[PDB]
Amino acid sequence: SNLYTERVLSVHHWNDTLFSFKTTRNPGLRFKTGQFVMIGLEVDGRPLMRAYSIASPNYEEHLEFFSIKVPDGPLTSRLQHLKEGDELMVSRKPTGTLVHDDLLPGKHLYLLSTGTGMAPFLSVIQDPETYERYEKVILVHGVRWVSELAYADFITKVLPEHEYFGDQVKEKLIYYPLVTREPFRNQGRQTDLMRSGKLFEDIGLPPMNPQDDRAMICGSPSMLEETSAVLDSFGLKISPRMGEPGDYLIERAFVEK
Ligand SMILES: Cc1cc2nc3c(=O)[nH]c(=O)nc-3n(C[C@H](O)[C@H](O)[C@H](O)COP(=O)(O)OP(=O)(O)OC[C@H]3O[C@@H](n4cnc5c(N)ncnc54)[C@H](O)[C@@H]3O)c2cc1C
Repeated sequence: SNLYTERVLSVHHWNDTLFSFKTTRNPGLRFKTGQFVMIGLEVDGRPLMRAYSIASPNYEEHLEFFSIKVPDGPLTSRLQHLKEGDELMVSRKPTGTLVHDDLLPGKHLYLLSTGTGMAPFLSVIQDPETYERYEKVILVHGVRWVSELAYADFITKVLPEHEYFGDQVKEKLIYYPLVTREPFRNQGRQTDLMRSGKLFEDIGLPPMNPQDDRAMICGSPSMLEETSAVLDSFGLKISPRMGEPGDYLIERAFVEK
């Protein structure tokens, strides 16, 4: 059918509610950094499909997904059991609002995420175009528990040594993990820390302004609303719709069903 059937190459569990996996990628699946695609499994005679951000670089011939594990979630109660060699259905045309083209030129790119909302941003931080367009890239990953800080080693130790753009990562990428419920070097919610100015002080950058700062926001619908309001308070204006460049972009990491 119009769905690709890919094969699982590797799986890694981060904790009780998070895991990632890599699959083969059909050469016909083209995507812009930041986009999502429908993926799923055949259940009771029908594909059980859900939107997933593509977490792998768009120039590499494989796909990677960073996923939640919902106890009785229709798709993830099954997806959590993926093993090497298993089949995964993937749709043909990715889409989404978190693309480079919809941000006006600027100096800093803030990637504001909570939970699995960091997924599209994993693609962004591995995209040479990101470093071509910005002086600084700030990946904020807000979670509740330290164990939810998936990809910590990749972001802080592996990516900076990248053979082709590791030096750009060292010079430009700032990683600001945040944890609310356990002791952690950076405590709190990113929205609160931005409103007080503490987030910027911690990372060594000036407060945001509409001329220099751009952002992509990915988290729960409530998180998007609250974070959008914070950026609006600094004078930034959201892209009004896909295709119309603005100061920041937003996309729901999931929906409360
Ligand atoms: C544009 C878009 C991109 C998405 N990208 C991803 C992604 O990269 N990774 C991913 O894991 N999910 C992502 N999601 C959510 C995903 O589509 C499914 O909701 C997820 O795979 C759970 O399916 P389910 O069938 O198990 O549970 P569902 O019935 O879908 O959802 C059950 C409940 O789980 C919670 N839930 C679902 N997904 C999440 C989540 N990711 N984090 C926290 N709580 C959640 C909610 O309380 C929800 O009501 C995305 C959603 C959208 C709209």
